[PDB]
Amino acid sequence: PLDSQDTGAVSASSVNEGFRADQKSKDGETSDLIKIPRRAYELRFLSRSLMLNFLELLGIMAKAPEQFPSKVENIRVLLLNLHHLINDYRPHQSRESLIMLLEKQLKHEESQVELL
Amino acid sequence: GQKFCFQNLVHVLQDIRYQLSFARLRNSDLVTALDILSTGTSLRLANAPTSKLYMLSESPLSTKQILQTLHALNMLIRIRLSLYEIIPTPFQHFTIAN
Amino acid sequence: PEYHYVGSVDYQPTRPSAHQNLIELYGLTELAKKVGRVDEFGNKRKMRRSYKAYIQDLPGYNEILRDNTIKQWLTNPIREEVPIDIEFLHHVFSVEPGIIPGFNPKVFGLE
Amino acid sequence: LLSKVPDDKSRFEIELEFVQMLSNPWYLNFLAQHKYFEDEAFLQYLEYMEYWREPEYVKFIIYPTCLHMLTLLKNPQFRNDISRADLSKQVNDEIYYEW
Amino acid sequence: CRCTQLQDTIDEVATQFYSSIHYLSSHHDFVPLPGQEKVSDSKVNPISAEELQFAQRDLAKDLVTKFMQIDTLINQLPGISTAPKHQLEKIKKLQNSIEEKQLERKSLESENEDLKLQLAKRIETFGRLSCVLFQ
Repeated sequence: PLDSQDTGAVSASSVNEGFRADQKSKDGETSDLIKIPRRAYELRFLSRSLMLNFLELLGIMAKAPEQFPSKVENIRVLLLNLHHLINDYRPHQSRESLIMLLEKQLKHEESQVELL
Repeated sequence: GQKFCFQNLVHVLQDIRYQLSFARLRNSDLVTALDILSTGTSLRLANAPTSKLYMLSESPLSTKQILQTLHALNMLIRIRLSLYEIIPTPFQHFTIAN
Repeated sequence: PEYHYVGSVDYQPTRPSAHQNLIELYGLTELAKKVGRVDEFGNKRKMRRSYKAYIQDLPGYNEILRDNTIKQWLTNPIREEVPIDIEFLHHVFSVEPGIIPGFNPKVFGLE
Repeated sequence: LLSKVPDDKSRFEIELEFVQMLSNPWYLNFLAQHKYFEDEAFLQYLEYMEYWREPEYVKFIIYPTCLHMLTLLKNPQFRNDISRADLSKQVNDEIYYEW
Repeated sequence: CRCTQLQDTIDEVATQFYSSIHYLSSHHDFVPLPGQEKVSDSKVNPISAEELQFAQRDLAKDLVTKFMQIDTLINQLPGISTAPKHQLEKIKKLQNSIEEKQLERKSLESENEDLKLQLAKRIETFGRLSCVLFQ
Protein backbone atom coordinates (compact mmCIF):
# COMPACT_ATOMS: atom_id res chain seq x y z
CA PRO A 1 0.00 0.00 0.00
CA LEU A 2 1.01 3.66 0.40
CA ASP A 3 1.38 3.01 4.18
CA SER A 4 2.27 -0.05 6.25
CA GLN A 5 -0.24 -2.79 7.10
CA ASP A 6 -2.63 -2.51 10.05
CA THR A 7 -3.29 -5.20 12.65
CA GLY A 8 -6.92 -4.21 13.19
CA ALA A 9 -7.32 -4.60 9.42
CA VAL A 10 -6.33 -8.30 9.49
CA SER A 11 -8.03 -9.63 12.67
CA ALA A 12 -9.11 -8.62 16.18
CA SER A 13 -6.54 -6.79 18.34
CA SER A 14 -6.34 -7.88 21.98
CA VAL A 15 -5.03 -4.63 23.53
CA ASN A 16 -4.27 -0.94 22.99
CA GLU A 17 -1.82 1.44 24.65
CA GLY A 18 0.06 4.75 24.42
CA PHE A 19 2.95 6.29 26.39
CA ARG A 20 3.38 9.97 27.20
CA ALA A 21 6.31 12.10 26.06
CA ASP A 22 9.25 11.62 28.46
CA GLN A 23 7.31 9.15 30.62
CA LYS A 24 6.77 5.39 30.77
CA SER A 25 4.18 3.26 32.57
CA LYS A 26 4.98 0.34 34.89
CA ASP A 27 2.65 -1.15 37.49
CA GLY A 28 2.47 -3.99 40.01
CA GLU A 29 -0.24 -6.59 39.33
CA THR A 30 -0.49 -10.17 40.55
CA SER A 31 -0.04 -13.25 38.43
CA ASP A 32 3.32 -14.29 39.86
CA LEU A 33 3.27 -10.95 41.74
CA ILE A 34 5.14 -8.99 39.08
CA LYS A 35 6.46 -5.42 39.47
CA ILE A 36 7.87 -4.60 36.01
CA PRO A 37 7.32 -2.51 32.82
CA ARG A 38 3.82 -2.43 31.40
CA ARG A 39 4.32 -3.08 27.67
CA ALA A 40 6.70 -5.94 28.44
CA TYR A 41 4.23 -7.42 30.92
CA GLU A 42 1.41 -7.45 28.37
CA LEU A 43 3.93 -9.22 26.12
CA ARG A 44 5.10 -11.92 28.54
CA PHE A 45 1.41 -12.41 29.32
CA LEU A 46 0.48 -12.96 25.67
CA SER A 47 3.41 -15.37 25.29
CA ARG A 48 2.71 -17.60 28.29
CA SER A 49 -0.90 -17.46 27.11
CA LEU A 50 0.17 -18.71 23.66
CA MET A 51 2.05 -21.57 25.33
CA LEU A 52 -1.12 -22.56 27.13
CA ASN A 53 -3.31 -22.30 24.02
CA PHE A 54 -0.91 -24.64 22.23
CA LEU A 55 -1.10 -27.15 25.08
CA GLU A 56 -4.86 -26.93 24.56
CA LEU A 57 -4.31 -27.55 20.85
CA LEU A 58 -2.37 -30.77 21.47
CA GLY A 59 -5.19 -31.93 23.69
CA ILE A 60 -7.96 -31.20 21.22
CA MET A 61 -5.89 -33.10 18.67
CA ALA A 62 -5.61 -36.25 20.77
CA LYS A 63 -9.23 -36.09 21.94
CA ALA A 64 -11.19 -34.57 19.07
CA PRO A 65 -9.25 -33.52 15.98
CA GLU A 66 -12.05 -31.90 14.01
CA GLN A 67 -12.35 -29.19 16.64
CA PHE A 68 -8.94 -27.60 15.98
CA PRO A 69 -10.07 -24.64 13.76
CA SER A 70 -11.33 -22.72 16.80
CA LYS A 71 -8.08 -23.21 18.73
CA VAL A 72 -5.65 -22.51 15.90
CA GLU A 73 -7.61 -19.28 15.54
CA ASN A 74 -6.76 -18.53 19.18
CA ILE A 75 -3.11 -19.23 18.33
CA ARG A 76 -3.16 -17.06 15.19
CA VAL A 77 -4.55 -13.95 16.87
CA LEU A 78 -2.05 -14.37 19.71
CA LEU A 79 0.93 -14.44 17.33
CA LEU A 80 -0.40 -11.54 15.24
CA ASN A 81 -0.84 -9.43 18.38
CA LEU A 82 2.69 -10.28 19.55
CA HIS A 83 3.97 -8.95 16.26
CA HIS A 84 1.80 -5.82 15.98
CA LEU A 85 3.08 -4.83 19.39
CA ILE A 86 6.74 -5.51 18.62
CA ASN A 87 6.15 -3.35 15.54
CA ASP A 88 4.96 -0.57 17.84
CA TYR A 89 8.43 -0.82 19.45
CA ARG A 90 10.46 -0.38 16.26
CA PRO A 91 10.11 3.27 15.12
CA HIS A 92 12.02 4.45 18.19
CA GLN A 93 14.66 1.80 17.47
CA SER A 94 15.06 3.01 13.88
CA ARG A 95 15.33 6.58 15.18
CA GLU A 96 18.00 5.73 17.76
CA SER A 97 19.92 3.74 15.15
CA LEU A 98 19.88 6.87 12.98
CA ILE A 99 21.07 8.79 16.06
CA MET A 100 24.03 6.45 16.52
CA LEU A 101 24.82 6.88 12.82
CA LEU A 102 24.73 10.69 12.97
CA GLU A 103 26.94 10.44 16.07
CA LYS A 104 29.40 8.42 13.99
CA GLN A 105 29.47 11.11 11.30
CA LEU A 106 30.08 13.83 13.89
CA LYS A 107 32.90 11.78 15.42
CA HIS A 108 34.54 11.38 12.01
CA GLU A 109 34.03 15.12 11.48
CA GLU A 110 35.61 16.40 14.70
CA SER A 111 38.40 13.81 14.42
CA GLN A 112 39.10 14.83 10.82
CA VAL A 113 39.06 18.53 11.79
CA GLU A 114 41.54 17.98 14.62
CA LEU A 115 43.79 15.79 12.46
CA LEU A 116 43.77 18.53 9.81
CA GLY B 1 -11.34 -37.91 7.80
CA GLN B 2 -9.30 -38.00 11.01
CA LYS B 3 -6.04 -38.15 9.03
CA PHE B 4 -7.25 -35.29 6.78
CA CYS B 5 -7.75 -33.47 10.07
CA PHE B 6 -4.13 -33.88 11.10
CA GLN B 7 -2.74 -32.79 7.73
CA ASN B 8 -5.19 -29.90 7.39
CA LEU B 9 -4.04 -28.61 10.78
CA VAL B 10 -0.40 -28.70 9.68
CA HIS B 11 -1.27 -26.70 6.54
CA VAL B 12 -3.16 -24.09 8.59
CA LEU B 13 -0.17 -23.75 10.92
CA GLN B 14 2.19 -23.24 7.99
CA ASP B 15 -0.20 -20.68 6.48
CA ILE B 16 -0.34 -18.63 9.67
CA ARG B 17 3.45 -18.79 9.93
CA TYR B 18 3.52 -17.32 6.41
CA GLN B 19 1.20 -14.51 7.49
CA LEU B 20 3.60 -14.12 10.40
CA SER B 21 6.57 -13.33 8.16
CA PHE B 22 4.20 -10.98 6.33
CA ALA B 23 3.40 -9.06 9.55
CA ARG B 24 6.80 -8.47 11.17
CA LEU B 25 8.75 -5.38 10.21
CA ARG B 26 12.51 -5.09 10.25
CA ASN B 27 14.74 -2.14 11.08
CA SER B 28 15.48 0.00 8.06
CA ASP B 29 18.67 -0.32 6.02
CA LEU B 30 19.45 3.37 6.29
CA VAL B 31 22.85 2.82 4.65
CA THR B 32 21.37 1.71 1.33
CA ALA B 33 18.73 4.44 1.63
CA LEU B 34 21.35 7.17 2.04
CA ASP B 35 23.38 5.78 -0.84
CA ILE B 36 20.22 5.93 -2.96
CA LEU B 37 19.74 9.54 -1.90
CA SER B 38 22.78 10.11 -4.14
CA THR B 39 21.24 7.77 -6.78
CA GLY B 40 23.81 5.00 -6.82
CA THR B 41 24.07 1.79 -4.87
CA SER B 42 27.52 2.70 -3.64
CA LEU B 43 27.79 -0.78 -2.12
CA ARG B 44 27.34 -2.83 -5.28
CA LEU B 45 29.92 -0.76 -7.17
CA ALA B 46 32.81 -0.57 -4.69
CA ASN B 47 32.42 -4.27 -3.87
CA ALA B 48 32.34 -5.50 -7.42
CA PRO B 49 35.38 -5.92 -9.68
CA THR B 50 33.26 -6.07 -12.85
CA SER B 51 31.51 -2.89 -11.79
CA LYS B 52 34.80 -1.07 -11.09
CA LEU B 53 36.32 -2.24 -14.38
CA TYR B 54 33.18 -1.38 -16.36
CA MET B 55 32.26 1.60 -14.19
CA LEU B 56 32.76 4.96 -15.82
CA SER B 57 32.93 8.31 -14.10
CA GLU B 58 30.51 11.15 -14.67
CA SER B 59 31.46 13.03 -17.83
CA PRO B 60 32.25 16.43 -16.20
CA LEU B 61 35.95 16.98 -15.50
CA SER B 62 36.75 20.13 -13.56
CA THR B 63 39.46 21.88 -15.56
CA LYS B 64 40.63 23.69 -12.42
CA GLN B 65 40.68 20.22 -10.88
CA ILE B 66 42.73 18.75 -13.73
CA LEU B 67 45.24 21.57 -13.38
CA GLN B 68 45.50 20.75 -9.68
CA THR B 69 45.92 17.06 -10.59
CA LEU B 70 48.71 18.08 -12.92
CA HIS B 71 50.42 20.17 -10.23
CA ALA B 72 50.15 17.31 -7.74
CA LEU B 73 51.33 14.89 -10.43
CA ASN B 74 54.45 16.83 -11.45
CA MET B 75 55.10 17.47 -7.77
CA LEU B 76 54.71 13.73 -7.21
CA ILE B 77 57.23 12.89 -9.96
CA ARG B 78 59.64 15.23 -8.17
CA ILE B 79 58.95 13.24 -4.99
CA ARG B 80 59.53 9.98 -6.83
CA LEU B 81 62.63 11.09 -8.75
CA SER B 82 64.39 12.69 -5.78
CA LEU B 83 63.89 9.39 -3.98
CA TYR B 84 63.69 7.14 -7.05
CA GLU B 85 66.68 4.87 -6.59
CA ILE B 86 68.27 4.77 -10.05
CA ILE B 87 68.88 7.64 -12.47
CA PRO B 88 71.32 7.11 -15.36
CA THR B 89 74.04 9.71 -15.29
CA PRO B 90 73.18 11.11 -18.79
CA PHE B 91 69.69 11.69 -17.35
CA GLN B 92 70.99 13.53 -14.29
CA HIS B 93 69.59 16.88 -15.51
CA PHE B 94 65.79 16.78 -15.72
CA THR B 95 62.96 19.27 -15.99
CA ILE B 96 59.68 18.61 -14.21
CA ALA B 97 57.55 20.04 -16.98
CA ASN B 98 53.89 21.02 -17.12
CA PRO C 1 -5.81 -13.31 36.74
CA GLU C 2 -6.92 -15.48 33.79
CA TYR C 3 -5.17 -15.94 30.45
CA HIS C 4 -7.16 -15.25 27.31
CA TYR C 5 -8.64 -17.85 24.94
CA VAL C 6 -7.81 -20.66 27.41
CA GLY C 7 -10.70 -23.09 27.84
CA SER C 8 -12.87 -20.67 25.87
CA VAL C 9 -14.69 -23.58 24.20
CA ASP C 10 -15.58 -26.89 25.80
CA TYR C 11 -15.67 -29.98 23.60
CA GLN C 12 -16.55 -33.55 24.16
CA PRO C 13 -14.31 -36.21 22.62
CA THR C 14 -15.04 -37.44 19.12
CA ARG C 15 -17.99 -39.77 18.98
CA PRO C 16 -16.26 -42.88 17.57
CA SER C 17 -12.73 -43.17 18.92
CA ALA C 18 -9.86 -44.70 17.02
CA HIS C 19 -8.65 -46.31 20.24
CA GLN C 20 -11.72 -48.55 20.25
CA ASN C 21 -11.41 -51.72 18.18
CA LEU C 22 -13.70 -50.69 15.36
CA ILE C 23 -13.76 -54.15 13.73
CA GLU C 24 -15.72 -55.42 16.70
CA LEU C 25 -17.68 -52.22 17.17
CA TYR C 26 -19.31 -52.24 13.74
CA GLY C 27 -19.54 -56.01 13.54
CA LEU C 28 -17.06 -56.70 10.80
CA THR C 29 -15.42 -59.53 12.70
CA GLU C 30 -17.67 -62.08 11.00
CA LEU C 31 -16.58 -60.59 7.68
CA ALA C 32 -12.91 -60.87 8.66
CA LYS C 33 -13.60 -64.48 9.64
CA LYS C 34 -15.08 -64.98 6.18
CA VAL C 35 -12.51 -63.20 3.98
CA GLY C 36 -9.32 -62.78 6.00
CA ARG C 37 -5.92 -64.12 5.00
CA VAL C 38 -5.94 -66.42 8.04
CA ASP C 39 -8.67 -68.87 8.97
CA GLU C 40 -10.05 -68.77 12.50
CA PHE C 41 -8.38 -72.17 12.91
CA GLY C 42 -5.10 -70.68 11.69
CA ASN C 43 -4.95 -72.19 8.21
CA LYS C 44 -4.49 -70.01 5.15
CA ARG C 45 -7.36 -68.84 2.94
CA LYS C 46 -6.75 -69.27 -0.76
CA MET C 47 -8.51 -66.72 -2.97
CA ARG C 48 -8.23 -66.89 -6.75
CA ARG C 49 -7.14 -63.61 -8.27
CA SER C 50 -9.91 -64.15 -10.84
CA TYR C 51 -13.51 -65.04 -10.10
CA LYS C 52 -12.96 -68.56 -11.46
CA ALA C 53 -14.47 -69.88 -8.22
CA TYR C 54 -17.94 -69.09 -9.57
CA ILE C 55 -17.29 -70.01 -13.21
CA GLN C 56 -16.19 -73.35 -11.79
CA ASP C 57 -19.79 -74.34 -11.11
CA LEU C 58 -21.13 -73.54 -14.57
CA PRO C 59 -21.10 -75.69 -17.72
CA GLY C 60 -18.95 -74.93 -20.70
CA TYR C 61 -15.38 -73.74 -21.11
CA ASN C 62 -15.68 -70.10 -20.05
CA GLU C 63 -12.91 -67.62 -20.77
CA ILE C 64 -12.55 -64.52 -18.59
CA LEU C 65 -12.89 -61.35 -20.65
CA ARG C 66 -12.67 -57.66 -19.78
CA ASP C 67 -15.50 -55.54 -21.13
CA ASN C 68 -16.54 -52.25 -19.60
CA THR C 69 -19.87 -52.21 -21.38
CA ILE C 70 -22.09 -52.75 -18.33
CA LYS C 71 -20.57 -49.57 -16.91
CA GLN C 72 -21.59 -47.83 -20.13
CA TRP C 73 -25.02 -49.46 -19.88
CA LEU C 74 -25.13 -47.65 -16.55
CA THR C 75 -23.90 -44.28 -17.84
CA ASN C 76 -26.51 -44.41 -20.63
CA PRO C 77 -29.31 -46.51 -19.09
CA ILE C 78 -32.22 -47.27 -21.34
CA ARG C 79 -35.95 -46.61 -20.97
CA GLU C 80 -38.36 -48.95 -19.23
CA GLU C 81 -38.99 -51.61 -21.88
CA VAL C 82 -38.33 -52.79 -25.42
CA PRO C 83 -40.92 -54.08 -27.93
CA ILE C 84 -40.90 -57.80 -28.65
CA ASP C 85 -42.70 -59.63 -31.51
CA ILE C 86 -42.38 -63.35 -30.75
CA GLU C 87 -43.68 -64.48 -34.15
CA PHE C 88 -41.12 -62.43 -36.10
CA LEU C 89 -38.23 -63.82 -34.04
CA HIS C 90 -39.52 -67.39 -34.37
CA HIS C 91 -39.47 -66.86 -38.14
CA VAL C 92 -36.04 -65.21 -38.02
CA PHE C 93 -34.49 -67.98 -35.93
CA SER C 94 -35.36 -71.02 -38.04
CA VAL C 95 -31.96 -71.88 -39.49
CA GLU C 96 -30.82 -74.52 -41.96
CA PRO C 97 -28.82 -77.39 -40.40
CA GLY C 98 -25.71 -76.80 -42.57
CA ILE C 99 -22.30 -76.42 -40.93
CA ILE C 100 -20.54 -73.23 -39.84
CA PRO C 101 -16.87 -72.73 -40.78
CA GLY C 102 -14.16 -71.38 -38.51
CA PHE C 103 -16.02 -72.03 -35.24
CA ASN C 104 -14.98 -74.65 -32.72
CA PRO C 105 -17.11 -76.05 -29.91
CA LYS C 106 -14.27 -75.74 -27.41
CA VAL C 107 -16.41 -72.97 -25.88
CA PHE C 108 -19.07 -75.61 -25.23
CA GLY C 109 -16.51 -77.68 -23.32
CA LEU C 110 -18.80 -80.71 -23.36
CA GLU C 111 -15.73 -82.97 -23.55
CA LEU D 1 5.19 7.48 -37.77
CA LEU D 2 2.23 6.00 -35.87
CA SER D 3 0.53 8.40 -33.49
CA LYS D 4 1.67 7.90 -29.91
CA VAL D 5 -0.87 6.03 -27.77
CA PRO D 6 0.34 6.49 -24.15
CA ASP D 7 -1.37 6.93 -20.78
CA ASP D 8 -0.22 9.40 -18.13
CA LYS D 9 -0.52 7.50 -14.84
CA SER D 10 0.08 4.15 -16.51
CA ARG D 11 3.44 5.15 -17.97
CA PHE D 12 4.87 6.09 -14.58
CA GLU D 13 3.69 2.84 -13.12
CA ILE D 14 5.34 1.34 -16.20
CA GLU D 15 8.52 3.38 -16.13
CA LEU D 16 8.93 2.39 -12.48
CA GLU D 17 8.60 -1.26 -13.44
CA PHE D 18 11.00 -0.81 -16.37
CA VAL D 19 13.67 0.67 -14.10
CA GLN D 20 13.16 -2.46 -11.98
CA MET D 21 13.72 -4.65 -15.05
CA LEU D 22 16.98 -2.76 -15.59
CA SER D 23 18.00 -3.99 -12.14
CA ASN D 24 17.98 -7.57 -13.46
CA PRO D 25 21.24 -8.51 -15.25
CA TRP D 26 19.72 -11.32 -17.32
CA TYR D 27 17.21 -8.83 -18.70
CA LEU D 28 20.14 -6.64 -19.70
CA ASN D 29 21.75 -9.64 -21.41
CA PHE D 30 18.64 -10.49 -23.42
CA LEU D 31 18.22 -6.77 -24.16
CA ALA D 32 21.74 -6.69 -25.61
CA GLN D 33 21.25 -9.89 -27.60
CA HIS D 34 18.14 -8.28 -29.11
CA LYS D 35 20.39 -5.34 -30.06
CA TYR D 36 18.14 -2.77 -28.44
CA PHE D 37 21.38 -0.92 -27.65
CA GLU D 38 21.78 -0.35 -31.40
CA ASP D 39 18.93 2.18 -31.30
CA GLU D 40 19.62 5.80 -30.32
CA ALA D 41 15.98 6.24 -29.29
CA PHE D 42 16.62 3.68 -26.55
CA LEU D 43 19.53 5.69 -25.18
CA GLN D 44 17.50 8.88 -25.09
CA TYR D 45 14.81 6.92 -23.25
CA LEU D 46 17.51 5.86 -20.76
CA GLU D 47 18.25 9.50 -20.06
CA TYR D 48 14.50 9.89 -19.62
CA MET D 49 14.87 7.19 -16.96
CA GLU D 50 17.24 9.60 -15.20
CA TYR D 51 14.06 11.31 -13.89
CA TRP D 52 13.67 8.30 -11.57
CA ARG D 53 16.72 9.23 -9.51
CA GLU D 54 14.87 12.28 -8.19
CA PRO D 55 13.92 11.97 -4.48
CA GLU D 56 10.10 11.98 -4.70
CA TYR D 57 10.38 9.52 -7.60
CA VAL D 58 13.19 7.31 -6.29
CA LYS D 59 11.16 7.09 -3.06
CA PHE D 60 8.97 4.74 -5.09
CA ILE D 61 11.63 2.53 -6.70
CA ILE D 62 11.96 -0.86 -5.04
CA TYR D 63 15.22 -2.43 -6.23
CA PRO D 64 18.17 -0.05 -5.85
CA THR D 65 20.37 -1.97 -8.29
CA CYS D 66 18.75 -0.50 -11.40
CA LEU D 67 20.12 2.95 -10.58
CA HIS D 68 23.65 1.54 -10.41
CA MET D 69 22.85 -0.65 -13.43
CA LEU D 70 21.83 2.48 -15.32
CA THR D 71 25.11 4.27 -14.63
CA LEU D 72 26.86 1.02 -15.58
CA LEU D 73 25.11 0.95 -18.93
CA LYS D 74 26.28 4.46 -19.89
CA ASN D 75 29.52 2.81 -21.11
CA PRO D 76 28.90 1.19 -24.52
CA GLN D 77 31.69 -1.38 -24.21
CA PHE D 78 29.72 -2.51 -21.16
CA ARG D 79 26.70 -2.96 -23.42
CA ASN D 80 28.53 -5.27 -25.79
CA ASP D 81 29.89 -7.20 -22.83
CA ILE D 82 26.45 -7.69 -21.28
CA SER D 83 25.69 -9.25 -24.62
CA ARG D 84 28.28 -11.75 -23.37
CA ALA D 85 27.01 -14.59 -21.19
CA ASP D 86 30.17 -14.90 -19.07
CA LEU D 87 30.09 -11.27 -17.90
CA SER D 88 26.35 -11.61 -17.33
CA LYS D 89 27.05 -14.44 -14.87
CA GLN D 90 29.80 -12.31 -13.32
CA VAL D 91 27.29 -9.53 -12.65
CA ASN D 92 24.57 -11.82 -11.28
CA ASP D 93 27.13 -13.51 -9.04
CA GLU D 94 28.35 -10.11 -7.86
CA ILE D 95 24.90 -9.09 -6.67
CA TYR D 96 24.23 -12.56 -5.22
CA TYR D 97 27.37 -12.12 -3.12
CA GLU D 98 26.48 -8.60 -1.97
CA TRP D 99 23.14 -10.15 -1.15
CA CYS E 1 19.12 -5.69 16.93
CA ARG E 2 17.37 -7.03 20.04
CA CYS E 3 13.84 -6.41 18.74
CA THR E 4 14.44 -8.08 15.37
CA GLN E 5 16.03 -11.14 16.98
CA LEU E 6 13.13 -11.65 19.39
CA GLN E 7 10.75 -11.27 16.45
CA ASP E 8 12.80 -14.08 14.88
CA THR E 9 12.33 -16.16 18.03
CA ILE E 10 8.52 -16.04 18.01
CA ASP E 11 8.63 -16.90 14.30
CA GLU E 12 10.88 -19.79 15.38
CA VAL E 13 8.16 -20.84 17.82
CA ALA E 14 5.41 -21.06 15.19
CA THR E 15 7.72 -23.03 12.90
CA GLN E 16 8.33 -25.34 15.85
CA PHE E 17 4.56 -25.80 16.32
CA TYR E 18 3.82 -27.25 12.92
CA SER E 19 7.24 -28.87 12.52
CA SER E 20 6.71 -30.79 15.76
CA ILE E 21 3.19 -31.99 15.03
CA HIS E 22 4.21 -33.02 11.51
CA TYR E 23 7.25 -34.96 12.73
CA LEU E 24 5.08 -36.85 15.18
CA SER E 25 2.38 -37.68 12.63
CA SER E 26 5.05 -38.81 10.15
CA HIS E 27 6.64 -41.42 12.39
CA HIS E 28 5.37 -44.73 13.59
CA ASP E 29 2.03 -44.89 15.29
CA PHE E 30 0.70 -48.46 14.89
CA VAL E 31 -1.12 -49.60 18.03
CA PRO E 32 -2.49 -53.15 18.05
CA LEU E 33 -5.43 -53.12 20.59
CA PRO E 34 -6.68 -56.68 21.07
CA GLY E 35 -5.36 -57.72 17.63
CA GLN E 36 -1.82 -58.23 16.32
CA GLU E 37 0.20 -55.31 14.96
CA LYS E 38 0.54 -55.29 11.18
CA VAL E 39 2.10 -52.65 8.94
CA SER E 40 2.33 -51.39 5.36
CA ASP E 41 6.05 -51.30 6.12
CA SER E 42 6.90 -49.15 3.10
CA LYS E 43 4.41 -46.34 3.68
CA VAL E 44 4.77 -46.72 7.46
CA ASN E 45 8.52 -46.15 7.94
CA PRO E 46 8.26 -47.03 11.63
CA ILE E 47 10.34 -45.76 14.53
CA SER E 48 11.02 -47.45 17.85
CA ALA E 49 8.50 -47.09 20.65
CA GLU E 50 11.30 -45.91 22.93
CA GLU E 51 12.50 -43.75 20.02
CA LEU E 52 9.01 -42.24 19.93
CA GLN E 53 8.80 -41.42 23.64
CA PHE E 54 12.31 -40.01 23.67
CA ALA E 55 11.62 -37.90 20.59
CA GLN E 56 8.42 -36.37 21.97
CA ARG E 57 10.03 -35.66 25.34
CA ASP E 58 12.87 -33.97 23.43
CA LEU E 59 10.35 -31.97 21.40
CA ALA E 60 8.60 -30.76 24.56
CA LYS E 61 11.94 -29.71 26.08
CA ASP E 62 12.89 -27.78 22.94
CA LEU E 63 9.58 -25.92 22.83
CA VAL E 64 9.60 -24.98 26.51
CA THR E 65 13.19 -23.75 26.20
CA LYS E 66 12.10 -21.58 23.26
CA PHE E 67 9.38 -20.04 25.42
CA MET E 68 11.87 -19.40 28.24
CA GLN E 69 14.16 -17.67 25.73
CA ILE E 70 11.32 -15.40 24.61
CA ASP E 71 10.55 -14.55 28.24
CA THR E 72 14.15 -13.70 29.13
CA LEU E 73 14.39 -11.59 25.96
CA ILE E 74 11.26 -9.73 27.04
CA ASN E 75 13.11 -8.96 30.26
CA GLN E 76 16.16 -7.89 28.23
CA LEU E 77 13.77 -5.45 26.57
CA PRO E 78 14.26 -1.88 27.87
CA GLY E 79 11.19 0.28 28.23
CA ILE E 80 11.08 3.31 25.95
CA SER E 81 8.68 6.17 25.40
CA THR E 82 6.76 5.71 22.17
CA ALA E 83 6.90 9.50 21.87
CA PRO E 84 9.90 10.61 19.76
CA LYS E 85 10.28 14.14 21.16
CA HIS E 86 13.39 13.42 23.24
CA GLN E 87 15.06 11.54 20.38
CA LEU E 88 14.01 14.15 17.80
CA GLU E 89 15.50 16.94 19.94
CA LYS E 90 18.73 14.96 20.33
CA ILE E 91 18.76 14.53 16.52
CA LYS E 92 18.39 18.28 15.95
CA LYS E 93 21.23 19.02 18.39
CA LEU E 94 23.54 16.60 16.57
CA GLN E 95 22.68 18.07 13.16
CA ASN E 96 23.35 21.65 14.27
CA SER E 97 26.56 20.43 15.95
CA ILE E 98 27.97 18.69 12.88
CA GLU E 99 26.91 21.72 10.82
CA GLU E 100 29.01 24.20 12.80
CA LYS E 101 31.92 21.75 13.09
CA GLN E 102 31.75 21.38 9.30
CA LEU E 103 31.94 25.16 8.85
CA GLU E 104 35.01 25.38 11.09
CA ARG E 105 36.57 22.52 9.11
CA LYS E 106 35.85 24.36 5.86
CA SER E 107 37.55 27.61 6.92
CA LEU E 108 40.60 25.83 8.33
CA GLU E 109 40.67 23.62 5.20
CA SER E 110 40.89 26.53 2.74
CA GLU E 111 43.68 28.05 4.85
CA ASN E 112 45.29 24.58 4.82
CA GLU E 113 45.31 24.24 1.04
CA ASP E 114 46.69 27.76 0.60
CA LEU E 115 49.55 26.91 2.99
CA LYS E 116 50.15 23.64 1.10
CA LEU E 117 50.51 25.56 -2.18
CA GLN E 118 53.07 27.90 -0.62
CA LEU E 119 55.27 25.14 0.83
CA ALA E 120 54.90 23.25 -2.46
CA LYS E 121 56.42 26.16 -4.38
CA ARG E 122 59.36 26.36 -1.97
CA ILE E 123 59.80 22.57 -2.38
CA GLU E 124 59.88 22.82 -6.17
CA THR E 125 62.57 25.54 -6.08
CA PHE E 126 64.60 23.28 -3.78
CA GLY E 127 64.30 20.18 -5.97
CA ARG E 128 65.34 21.67 -9.30
CA LEU E 129 68.08 23.78 -7.66
CA SER E 130 69.55 20.82 -5.70
CA CYS E 131 69.52 18.50 -8.75
CA VAL E 132 71.18 21.05 -11.05
CA LEU E 133 73.83 22.12 -8.56
CA PHE E 134 74.94 18.73 -7.45
CA GLN E 135 74.70 17.32 -10.92
